[PDB]
Amino acid sequence: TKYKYTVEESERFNKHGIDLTVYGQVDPSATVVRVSVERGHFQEFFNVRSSYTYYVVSGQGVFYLNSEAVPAGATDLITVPPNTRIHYFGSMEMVLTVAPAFNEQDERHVRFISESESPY
Repeated sequence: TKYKYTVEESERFNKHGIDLTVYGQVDPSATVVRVSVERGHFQEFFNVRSSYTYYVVSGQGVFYLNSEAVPAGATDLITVPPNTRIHYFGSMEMVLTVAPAFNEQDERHVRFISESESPY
């Protein structure tokens, strides 16, 4: 059994202004990924099946959850139910849990967000 996954062996890419680290573990109950963000996630989306739970390792930002501003800082936990519109601005390092496991078929695009809208 493979228990340990490393950053060296992960898939690392930029998506809508964030840097994602996808470790490549397979577990139907949850997908855990790393997110690094310099200014924002410049796209609003929702997921019809999975909750999105962000742990803020470091930094400061603001989530927009169904257009409601939710400030976030280091050590905060942001828990987003399924079918909730999400975007965010900030300079932050985060651990993101998607539960149950992320499936691209469950994701929906709402709108792009102008890069000038981030105060970071």
